[PDB]
Amino acid sequence: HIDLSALNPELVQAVQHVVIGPSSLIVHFNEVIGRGHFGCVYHGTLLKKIHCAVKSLNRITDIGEVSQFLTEGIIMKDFSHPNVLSLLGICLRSEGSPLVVLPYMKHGDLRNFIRNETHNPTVKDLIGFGLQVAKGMKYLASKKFVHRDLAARNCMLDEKFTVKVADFGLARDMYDKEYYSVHNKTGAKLPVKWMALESLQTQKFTTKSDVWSFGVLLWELMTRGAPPYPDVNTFDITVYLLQGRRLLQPEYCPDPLYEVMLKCWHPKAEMRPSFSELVSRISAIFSTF
Ligand SMILES: Oc1ccc(Cc2nnc3ncc(-c4ccc(F)cc4)nn23)cc1
Repeated sequence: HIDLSALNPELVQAVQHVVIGPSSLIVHFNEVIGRGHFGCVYHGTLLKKIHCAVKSLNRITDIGEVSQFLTEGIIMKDFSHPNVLSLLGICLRSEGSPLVVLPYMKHGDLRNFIRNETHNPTVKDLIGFGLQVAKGMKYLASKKFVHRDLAARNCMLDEKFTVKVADFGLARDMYDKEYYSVHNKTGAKLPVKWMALESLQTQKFTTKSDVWSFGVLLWELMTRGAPPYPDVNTFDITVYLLQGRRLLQPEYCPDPLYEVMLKCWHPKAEMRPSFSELVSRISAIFSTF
């Protein structure tokens, strides 16, 4: 039961650029297609009927938290790129927290897609998906947007098998609680096994730390969704990385692609490739297939 007048008017104006009237939106609350800490995601239809994904924020009840979440995420409306998840709009209403309306992703998240045994994506398919992610991240980096939670679970696949970098902006949540731990300097639930060494040490995130995460995502792709560092406790991830240890080469990962992964995990952030370079390198590797 959130009230508009309470929010900063500058934020209200920004939100009203993308507002969706309740009469234009039908939500199927019995059809859950995602689960987050802030609320579930439901099959919806946006009116001419469009199939969409409706992210609930009903678990966020405080106006100060709603304001902070909207403030941090609204920039999503200014992004436009085929490999970046877009915002369809925000449904405000007299009862309940704002609903975030997102495009429906027919093939769900990339991790479950590649783990599905009937799919059996080839090495070529998987490098192609990785290339798509790199292009989306190249775009976000060019907007100086730091993702902070890039991972295979957080990329979606639409009906044409276009990969959308996701779980950012107004879509931000923890959609698989298993892979977030408070065993870190911030005390907050963080994806510690996707995080760059310097982020674990200094609590700071940059595009270069997104690059580290992208390296882990490539490793997830080549292993068809195996969990990283299964034998490393969340207590030990920092010292593991300090010792110079890294994820091992996956059986079906091409040597040059593993070289790419290792570059992404260089201890010196400035030594790691840009997403622009990653697109060029992965494109070349992809093309040999
Ligand atoms: O068809 C859709 C379904 C959910 C959304 C929300 C969203 N935004 N960013 C996201 N990152 C990840 C997931 C997600 C992860 C694991 C899972 F089992 C399920 C989902 N979801 N999501 C968007 C469209």
